Amino acid sequence: KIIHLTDDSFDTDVLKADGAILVDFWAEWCGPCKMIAPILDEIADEYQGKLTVAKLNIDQNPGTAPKYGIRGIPTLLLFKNGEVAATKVGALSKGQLKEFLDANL
Amino acid sequence: MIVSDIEANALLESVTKFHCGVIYDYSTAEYVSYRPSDFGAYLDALEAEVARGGLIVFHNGHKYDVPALTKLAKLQLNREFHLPRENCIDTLVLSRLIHSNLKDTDMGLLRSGKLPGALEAWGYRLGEMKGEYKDDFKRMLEEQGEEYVDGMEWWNFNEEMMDYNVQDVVVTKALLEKLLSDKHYFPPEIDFTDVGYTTFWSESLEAVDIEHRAAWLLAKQERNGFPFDTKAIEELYVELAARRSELLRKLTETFGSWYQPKGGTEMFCHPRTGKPLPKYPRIKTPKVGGIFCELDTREYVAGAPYTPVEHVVFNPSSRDHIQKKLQEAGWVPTKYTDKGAPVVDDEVLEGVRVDDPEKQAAIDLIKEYLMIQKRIGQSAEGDKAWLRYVAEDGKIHGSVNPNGAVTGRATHAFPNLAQIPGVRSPYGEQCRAAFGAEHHLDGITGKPWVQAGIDASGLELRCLAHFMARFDNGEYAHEILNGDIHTKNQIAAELPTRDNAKTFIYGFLYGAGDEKIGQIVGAGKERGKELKKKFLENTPAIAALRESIQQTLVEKWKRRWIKGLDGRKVHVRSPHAALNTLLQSAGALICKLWIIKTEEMLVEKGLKHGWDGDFAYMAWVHDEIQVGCRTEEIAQVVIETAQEAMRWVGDHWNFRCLLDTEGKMGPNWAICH
DNA sequence: GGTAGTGTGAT
DNA sequence: ATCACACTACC
Ligand SMILES: [Mg+2]
Repeated sequence: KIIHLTDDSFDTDVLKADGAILVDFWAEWCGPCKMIAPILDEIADEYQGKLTVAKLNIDQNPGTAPKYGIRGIPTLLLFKNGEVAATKVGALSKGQLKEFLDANL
Repeated sequence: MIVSDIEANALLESVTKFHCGVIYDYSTAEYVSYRPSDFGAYLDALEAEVARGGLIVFHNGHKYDVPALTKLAKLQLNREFHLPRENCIDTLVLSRLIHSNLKDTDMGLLRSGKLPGALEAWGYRLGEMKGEYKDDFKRMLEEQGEEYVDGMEWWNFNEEMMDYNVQDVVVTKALLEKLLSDKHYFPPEIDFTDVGYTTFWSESLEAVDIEHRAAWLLAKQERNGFPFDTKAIEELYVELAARRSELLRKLTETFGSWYQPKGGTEMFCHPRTGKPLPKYPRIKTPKVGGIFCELDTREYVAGAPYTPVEHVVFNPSSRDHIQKKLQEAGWVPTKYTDKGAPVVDDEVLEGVRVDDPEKQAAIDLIKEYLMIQKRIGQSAEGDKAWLRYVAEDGKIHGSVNPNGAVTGRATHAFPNLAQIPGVRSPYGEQCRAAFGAEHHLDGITGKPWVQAGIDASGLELRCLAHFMARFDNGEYAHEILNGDIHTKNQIAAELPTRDNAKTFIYGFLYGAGDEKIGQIVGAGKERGKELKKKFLENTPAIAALRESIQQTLVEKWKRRWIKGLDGRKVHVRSPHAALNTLLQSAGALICKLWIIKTEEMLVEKGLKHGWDGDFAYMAWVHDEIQVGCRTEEIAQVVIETAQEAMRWVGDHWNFRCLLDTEGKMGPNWAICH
C-alpha cells in the first residue's frame, strides 16, 4: 500500500497532497535501506489511516533527492502541505519510526 | 685540466650575484676557494686555463655555469667573458652519453621518486645538492627561532654554501674520473686529465665531441627561446573554454547526475547473522541521536545505520563515468585493461553503438570534449601550460635534454616543445601559428623576424636503405631517390592502394602491431601477420639485416648494446626492437651532427647566432629545426646551408643512401610545416 | 599534496 | 618505439 514515486510525479503526489506523507529516499545497493524496507510495509499498513508512505529510488529518480540535500540513505522525509515537517536518516526500527511518526504527526 | 663549480643567487634566467666558486687544478692537485670578492680572480683563473690550451670541467656547466659567468661578469665587473666551447667539458653531458640507459633528475627539476630505474650515485648527489643545502639551511634557521622563506637559502653567501660548493668539485672530480675509466669512449693508453683540449676531443670517441657540441648549441637554443603569440593563445583559450562549457551543458543534461556511497567507515554486517558484507558500501552508525519531552530536531538516531553518500555530476573527463553511462545504454565492453577496467580510448568510443540516438550522438560530444580539454590543458590550464611558461621577453624557453633518450634522441620538457599539436589536428593551425619568428620584433628595426623550417627527408627509410645496402648493394637506396619506394613496398606487401603501403612502412618502422598493420587495408588484425610476411618475403634485405643484428646481440646476450654511427654504445632493451633502436639511433645522431654542422657553417659564413645577430635556433624536433632569421635573404641562406650540412653529414659517415632536407620560409610554425 | 592507471601529443 | 604530461580516483 506504498506510493512508488518518480521525479515527475513527486510535486503532485507529495507536495500537492492532503495529509502527512513520509518519503523514503533509498537505493538498491544501500544496506540500511534494504533493512528499513520491511519496516515500512508494516508502517504503511498500520498508519493506513493517518499517513501515506512513499518510496523514491534515487537511481531511477536522480532529480529529486538533490533538492533536499540528501547526504545519506535511507533518508526519511515527512511532508505536511508541501513542506518538510520532520526528517531522520538511517534504518530506524519498527518502534523508532512509530515514535517519530506519532511524535510528529 | 681543472674541475670547477660556482654558487650564485638564482637560475641563469635571473641570476645577478656570484656567491662563490671552487677550482681543482690537476697540475697542482689543489683546491682553491673563491668567495664573493674573489670573482674577478675566479674569472682570471679560468681564462688562465684557456690561455694554456687547457680544459675546464663543470657539471651542467654548458647550460648553467658558462652562460652564467658570462652574464654575471658583465653585470658585476662590467667585463666581457666568454669561455670557448672547445675548452669546456660537462660531466652531465658525459654521463648522459655513457649511462644512456639511465635517467636523472635534470639537476633537481624532476623528483627522484618518480624516476624509474637506478641512478648514478655521484650524479644523484650533485643534482640533490640544492635540495640538501636547503634542508640544512631550513633546519638551522628553525633551531634559531626564525621563519623560513621561499628560497632565501640562495640570497646571500654563507659558509654552508661554500662547503657545498667545495663538495661539488669533489664529487664532480670523482664522477669525471669514473667516466674517463670507460675504455670504450676513452682509450686506456691516454691520461685524459693530462692533455690539452685539442687532444682530448681528438683522441676520445667521436661521440664525446658530438654530445659536447650538441649540448653547447642547445644551451644556446634554450636561451634564444621560441617567440610566442601570448595574446593569440589567450583568445584561443576563451574560445576553447566556451566550447567546453557548452559541451558540458549538453552532456550534463543527456547524462544526469547520480549518487555514490562515500564516507563509510564501519563494515556492513547482516542484521541476522553478523556475516560481514564487504561487497556492500561502507556504512556509519551514529553514536547519539534518538527520536527525542522536546523532539530532537537532529536527523540521526543512535544505533540506526545509514550509507553516507555523495552527489556525483557527470564529468566528461572521467573515462569511468563514460564507461558507467554507456554500458547503462547497452554498451558491452570488449577489451578491458590488463588490470580490471573497460577501455575507453577514442578508438573504442568510436566503435560504441547504443540504441538511444541522443546517447549515440553524445558520444561524439564526449570525444570533442576530450580533445578540447587536451588543448586547454596544454595551452592554458596544465602545469606545463604554454601560457604559464612564456617569459617577459615574450618567448618560451623550453628545456632540452640533448641526450635524454636511449637511442641518442633528445627529450624536450618544461614545456615539451616537441609535442605541439600538428597543423593536421583540431586547432593545430592556431597552436602552431602562435610559435613563430614573426612574433619577435627586431631589437633595432622593430621588424618581425622570418622563420626557416628544415626537415630531413624520409630519414627513417634512408637509414633503413643504408643498413640494407650491405645486402642489396644500395638497391633500396637507389629505389628511394629514383623510383617510388612506396610503390615498391606496395608491390612487396599486397595492400591494395599503393598509399596504404606508406601507412604500412612508417608503421613497420615505429613498432606497430599485426592488428594495426592489417587495420590499414581492413579488419585483418592479427590475421594481418600474413601481410607482414609477404613484405619481408619480397624484401629479403630487411630480413638479412634483422638476422645479422641478432647474431650481434643474442646467443642470454653476447652483447647488450648496438654501436651507433659515432661509436657509442646504444643499449638495446629487447631483441625484438633491436632494428628499431638501430634505425632511430642512426636518424638521431645524423640529425644531431646535422644541426651542429649547420650552425658551424652559418657562423663560418659570417652570420651571428642570436636575436642581436642574424639567426636564432628556436627548436629542434628530432628530424627538424625551426630557425629564426632577421631577413628572408638570411632565411634563404639557412635553408641552403641546412642542405649542404646534411650532405656533409652523409659523406662524413660514408652513408650508403644519399641524404636530403627540405625547407620552407614563413612567419611561423604553421606555415613552415 | 604524492602515486597509479589510462591516454593523447609528436617524431 | 621513444618520450612529456594531463586529468581522475584514491590515501
Ligand atoms: Mg653546479
